[PDB]
Amino acid sequence: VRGVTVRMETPEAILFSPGETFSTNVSIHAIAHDDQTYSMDVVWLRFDVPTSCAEMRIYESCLYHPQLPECLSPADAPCAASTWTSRLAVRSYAGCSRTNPPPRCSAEAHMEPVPGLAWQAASVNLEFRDASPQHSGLYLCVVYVNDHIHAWGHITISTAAQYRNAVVEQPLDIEGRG
Amino acid sequence: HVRGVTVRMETPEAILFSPGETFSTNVSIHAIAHDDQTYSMDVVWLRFDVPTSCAEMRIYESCLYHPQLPECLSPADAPCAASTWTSRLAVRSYAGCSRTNPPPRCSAEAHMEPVPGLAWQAASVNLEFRDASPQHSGLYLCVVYVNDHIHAWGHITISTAAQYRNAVVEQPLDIEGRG
Repeated sequence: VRGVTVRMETPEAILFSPGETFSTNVSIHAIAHDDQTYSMDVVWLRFDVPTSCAEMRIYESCLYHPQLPECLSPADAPCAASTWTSRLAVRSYAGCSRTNPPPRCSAEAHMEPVPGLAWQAASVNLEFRDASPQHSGLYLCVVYVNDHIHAWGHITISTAAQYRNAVVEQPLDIEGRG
Repeated sequence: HVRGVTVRMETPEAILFSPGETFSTNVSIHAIAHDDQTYSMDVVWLRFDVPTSCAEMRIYESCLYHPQLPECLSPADAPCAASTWTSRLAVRSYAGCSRTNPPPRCSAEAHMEPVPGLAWQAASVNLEFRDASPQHSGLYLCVVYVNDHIHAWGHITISTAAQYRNAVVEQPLDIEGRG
């Protein structure tokens, strides 16, 4: 029993109307099992969801290795979230530990310039002020601990008309089912 | 770097049943080995009594990782807390697992407590209840260990409507320092 455990909770969708102001409601808890220090990076990724797509496919395995060939050029081509170039936002923490919990170890933070996009100080939730159809899409919140993904989740933030179900393409389960 | 094993679990938080019904849990568990290291895995089911006088059950999340700590062995929340255990309802063990010899294939042992109407869903981690009765009502936790360390866990309150009590997860403050 060592390392860190990260648990994330959040609804898989947020339907909004044009002109509405809202915030994501992601809950993230970090449990340090030893007295080792650790770094943490909470990263937001955004993906366009084409009208022609019946659903958006998230290549789970690709999240850990977004530089792989099959990830850079997803077979489901237009309807797949398997890699990224720019990160919508990133909140970094350094020197975290059992006695110096995440809030206190806050270090740096970055956010891409997007109309109406913002976040509270020391917060990882995203706020959309005066939202519009331009903001609709698939958003992933990925939590790294010591540069390795420890937890992740997806939220389809969209107007009802633009909404498309997000499906997680994962490897076979422990029962060998796909 | 990217190493070790990642376990993801999904399941509804409650199953309401009427006496005499036959049903099964529907837990989904995926394991992703990021390297070629060999590992062991244990899928453990824990069952907790839910007293009629409890307003709600409280799960001490941090305690699941160290069930032998004093505050976990003697939970402050009367008999309405899930924070430690002795007997394990069921355990499916896997050995010699790896990226190329994934879980189903590395299945090794399976154990289950003798309980009227309870059975291991053949080749599955789910629990099946036949001719379910009030005796089966309670708070169930499914915990997945990898190399003897919890990598994922979930809870399911399985019971009749009359015996049902909401289960709340008591967690430390979040990364924003708000709990």
